[PDB]
Amino acid sequence: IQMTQSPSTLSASVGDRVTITCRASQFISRWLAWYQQKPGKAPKLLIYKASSLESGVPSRFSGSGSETHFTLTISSLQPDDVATYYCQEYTSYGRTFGQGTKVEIKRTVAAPSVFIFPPSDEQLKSGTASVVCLLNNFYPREAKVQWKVDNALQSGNSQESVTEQDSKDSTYSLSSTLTLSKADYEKHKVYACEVTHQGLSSPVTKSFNRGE
Amino acid sequence: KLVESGGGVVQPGRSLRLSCEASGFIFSTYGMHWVRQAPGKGLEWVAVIWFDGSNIYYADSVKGRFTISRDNSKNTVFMQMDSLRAEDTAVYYCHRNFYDGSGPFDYWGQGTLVTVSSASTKGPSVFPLAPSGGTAALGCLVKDYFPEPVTVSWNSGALTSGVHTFPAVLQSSGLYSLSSVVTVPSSSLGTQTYICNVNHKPSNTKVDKKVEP
Repeated sequence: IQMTQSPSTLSASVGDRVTITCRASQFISRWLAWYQQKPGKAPKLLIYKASSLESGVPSRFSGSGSETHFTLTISSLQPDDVATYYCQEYTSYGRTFGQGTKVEIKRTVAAPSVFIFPPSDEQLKSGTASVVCLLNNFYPREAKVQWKVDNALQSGNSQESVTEQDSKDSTYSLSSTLTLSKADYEKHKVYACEVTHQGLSSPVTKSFNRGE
Repeated sequence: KLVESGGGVVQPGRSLRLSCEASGFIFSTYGMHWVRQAPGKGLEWVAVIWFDGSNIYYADSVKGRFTISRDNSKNTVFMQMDSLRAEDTAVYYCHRNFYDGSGPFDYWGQGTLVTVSSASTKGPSVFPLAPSGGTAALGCLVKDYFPEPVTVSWNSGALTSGVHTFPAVLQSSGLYSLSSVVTVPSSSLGTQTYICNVNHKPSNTKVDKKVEP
């Protein structure tokens, strides 16, 4: 038994109508439930018996469908509704789940506020230096960040992690760490991260000098 | 209410047992579902146990390996997983719904994460990020911690406003690492405190840190 869930991912701003389709490989009558799972937290029942609505779940959420085709509808989308939604069938002995659907909000661009952080003296006695560049409260996700060490472009020594979209201002925040040796940190002086984003008209660079 | 327990790290091939304790009354009608979620993937139904007899129904992904039992007076359910693979690394939930008889409400636990690899448990090495005129930012960087999860909430919940804690990145060395940041007033000179509220559950490494320019 297979639950085919479409789409895999959709984006829409606040107040939009969102429909998530769940196609059943077989006849499942109306024994289908809809769950919501926000990042880091356990799932939450939204709908049961295809159309019946849970307790404490708003009337903006609705379910319809019978036989093999099922749909979860969100009439007006709210910023706290960013999560992953899944379908489950309870027709027989076992439970079959759906592929899931990621929801995220569109909003007018917010410029990232960049901050530079030198590696601490405690992390230098270890023998491995780590420099981090932080971009805060921006949209869309896509941002570039180049590391310069003594005015030389770096490559292969960085890794990036983005947060989940904040449930209030609907903005992301990107971290970028640069790792090198204590000798490689002592062998150079000028460390900079140049970031580019759709919000900023010109690439904004923050830098520090080792010793100041 | 459901609470899972018994997580940690296990070696490939070796085994672990998870507990799910329920609260409240217990009817012979009731039962228990086990659902897991791999890191970054969807939900998967593992098995169900029904208290009214011998009926236990497993997923073909785990049939013949995982085994589920219970004791009635303790109101706990167990699932002893054996012959574990890397594919079984997931956060494991126990669950009850009212819409098929398993429980009185649609209950879930918080989930406990099990990880299947030969890597060893290691405590986190946290480091400060000095802010040094415009709203400032400051943070703690946690480095070389295995396995996940880790929790941070600066000042033990006192200063938890506008804080972004990025997901953990798996360095190719095998040790996760991440950091957290709080945007703070521009010139918060001599603020009360900034306590690195970091705790590692797998290794009892509750640690605190100073972030002073």
